[PDB]
Amino acid sequence: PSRALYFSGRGEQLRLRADLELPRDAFTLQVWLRAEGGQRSPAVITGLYDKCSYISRDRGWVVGIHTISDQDNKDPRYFFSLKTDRARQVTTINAHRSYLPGQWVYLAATYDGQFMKLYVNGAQVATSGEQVGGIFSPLTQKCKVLMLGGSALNHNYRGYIEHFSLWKVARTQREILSDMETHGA
Amino acid sequence: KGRLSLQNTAEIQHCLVNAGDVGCGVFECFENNSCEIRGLHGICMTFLHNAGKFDAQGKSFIKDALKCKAHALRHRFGCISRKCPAIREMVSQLQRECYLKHDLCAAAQENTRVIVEMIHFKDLLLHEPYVDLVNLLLTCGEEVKEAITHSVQVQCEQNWGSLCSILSFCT
Amino acid sequence: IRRDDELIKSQTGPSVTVTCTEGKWNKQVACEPVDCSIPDHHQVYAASFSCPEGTTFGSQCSFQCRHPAQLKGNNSLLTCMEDGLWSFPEALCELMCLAPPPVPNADLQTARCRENKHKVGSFCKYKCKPGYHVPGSSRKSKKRAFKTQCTQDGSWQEGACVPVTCDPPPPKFHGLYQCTNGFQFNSECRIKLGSNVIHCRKDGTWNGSFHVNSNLKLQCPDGYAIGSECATSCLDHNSESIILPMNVTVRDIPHWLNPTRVERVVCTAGLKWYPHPALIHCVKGCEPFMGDNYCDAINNR
Repeated sequence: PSRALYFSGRGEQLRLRADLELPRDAFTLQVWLRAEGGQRSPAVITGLYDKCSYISRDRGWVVGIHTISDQDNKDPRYFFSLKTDRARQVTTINAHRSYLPGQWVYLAATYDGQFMKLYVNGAQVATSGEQVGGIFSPLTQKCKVLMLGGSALNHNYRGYIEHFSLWKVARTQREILSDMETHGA
Repeated sequence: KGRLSLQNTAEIQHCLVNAGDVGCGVFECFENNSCEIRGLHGICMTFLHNAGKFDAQGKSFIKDALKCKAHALRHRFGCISRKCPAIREMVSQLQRECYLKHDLCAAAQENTRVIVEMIHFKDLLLHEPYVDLVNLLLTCGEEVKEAITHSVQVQCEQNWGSLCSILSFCT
Repeated sequence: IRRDDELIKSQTGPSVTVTCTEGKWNKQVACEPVDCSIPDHHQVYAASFSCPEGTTFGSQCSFQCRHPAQLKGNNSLLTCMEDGLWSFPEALCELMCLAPPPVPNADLQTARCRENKHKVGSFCKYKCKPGYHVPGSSRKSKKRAFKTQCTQDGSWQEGACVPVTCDPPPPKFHGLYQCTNGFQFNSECRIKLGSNVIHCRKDGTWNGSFHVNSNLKLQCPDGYAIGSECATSCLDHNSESIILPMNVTVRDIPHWLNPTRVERVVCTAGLKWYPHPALIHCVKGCEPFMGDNYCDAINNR
C-alpha cells in the first residue's frame, strides 16, 4: 500500500546518500505532506545545504514553514528560499494563506533558471524572478548535501511525509497536476 | 488616585521579572507607579553613590540590605490588594523588617557622620521611605539622634526659617 | 532613461518608445552595460582578486590563491556575465595545510603527520617524551599526549612539551642549596652517607630528602630552634602578608602580578634567612566580597 514517515520534534531527520547527483540547472520538488499544528519558526522540510564552506553556509534551496512576521510569529506560511552561488541576496517566496494543520498538502517548488514558482495543492501561488542561472558550480557537486526533515542547526519538522519526488528538470503546471492525480505510480 | 490601576501592573511586573536583583533595576522599575511611593530608587542610588565613605562592615551591610530589599520586593509583590494604603503598609513593613534584621544600629555606630551628613532636606518631606529610614535610624544611638537633629537644624537655617524662630527651645 | 517632455509613462519593459515632438526627441535613452560587483568574497574563498580591465559586461577578472592554498583547474578567470553576476569559478583554491614544524621533545605517533600533504581539520597526536609533559597539569597528575589541528589560516596550532619541573627541596637546607640544573631536567642538588646526589628522574619523584618585623609578627613556640611552624600575621586583620623578595614594595605591585602566599618561617640550618621578616610585606588584603555579583574596584586584581 502507501506508507509515510512521521517526523517529530525530537531531532529525527534523514540525509540523502551521495550516489545520486544533485540537480544543477533546473529542478522540481513534489512532496505530499501533512503538517502538524505548532511548528518552530525557521522549521524546514527539505533543503539543499553546503557542508564544505564557512564564509556563507546559507546557499542552495530550502522549502519549509515560516512566519512572514518575524517580530510577532503570527501567521505561518509555506516558504521557498533560494540563494545561488552567483547571487548575493536570498529571496524568499511565501504562500497566500495560513497552512491547514490537519489536511494533506501537495507542495511543489519549481526553478527553471529565470523564475522560481511555488504550487500549493496544484495552484500557482507565488513566482519570483530574481534568482538566475544555476544554483552551484559542477566542481562542488559532491560537497552539496540534501537534507530531509531538518537542518544542521536542529530545525526539526513535525508532521507526515508521504511521497517524495525530486526531478532533474523544471516541469509546468500540467505535469504538476498529472503527478498529483497519478500519485506515486 | 487611591488604586495602582492607573499604571498597568503588567508592564511593571514584566520590568520586575526581566531585571536583576543585584542592582537598582527593580527600584528603577518600581519608581514609576500610580501611588506615590517614589523614593526607594533615590535611596538605592544614593546608598550606592556614597558607598566609598563606609567601611567593609558598612559596605557589607549596604549589599545585604539592598539584596534583601530587592528579593523582598520581587517576592511579596505577588498577592496583594491593589490600593495605595496597602502598598504603603507592605513597603514600610518590608523596609522595617529588612533594616532591623541586618543591624542598622551597628552600621550607625561604625560611622554616623557619613550617614547623617549625606542626607538631603529636599525630597525628604515628600518621600515616605526617607521618613521611615529617618525615624528608624534615630532609635539606635543618642549621639546619632543628636547629630541628625543638628543636621535638621542646619537645614532649617538653610531652607525654612519658620520652625527655627518658632519653638527653638521646647519648654 | 532621462525623460525631457512627457505626459504619461508606460512600462514597455526591456525596450522603450521614443516619440518625435517639435524637432526634438522626448527621451534620452542610454544602454549602459551591467555592473558586476567587485569580487571580495562569496565566489572564491581565500584568494586575491585583481581585475585588469574592470567590473563591466565582458570584462574578465583574475584571482590568485594564498601561499598555503593550492590551485587545481585549467582556467583561473572570472567572467562578468550578462546576468549582472560573476560566473562559476572553474578552479577552486583548495586549502591544504603544509608539513608541521618539528616540535621539540615530542614523538609523532601518527605516521601521516611526517608528510607534507595535509587537509584542513587533520588531527596529529603528539606524545610527550619522558621527562617532558604538556603544560596545564601539576606534578601529581601526568599527561603526556596532546592533539594538534590545522587552523583555517593554514597553520597548525601551537603545542610543545615543557620539561618536568622537579619538586622543591625541603626548607631545612633550602637557601644554601646548589643544584646543577636548578628546576630543569636532570638536576643534581647538593649543599656545600644518606643521599649525596639527588636524582630528578623522568617522573619527577624525589629519591631522597636532604640529610645533615614591625608590621609582621610571628609567635613560634621553639623560638630560635628548628622544627616549629610560626604563626606569621600582620598587626591588622585587614592586611595580608606576602613574600616579595624581588625588591617589590606594597605599592609597587601591578594588577596582573600574582604574588605568592605567606609561608610560615621554618628555621633552617644556621640563621633562618631564606624567609626574611623584612622581605615579607603586609599589603591591602582581600575582603569577603567574592561571588556577590558586584565588581569591586579595590579588589580588581
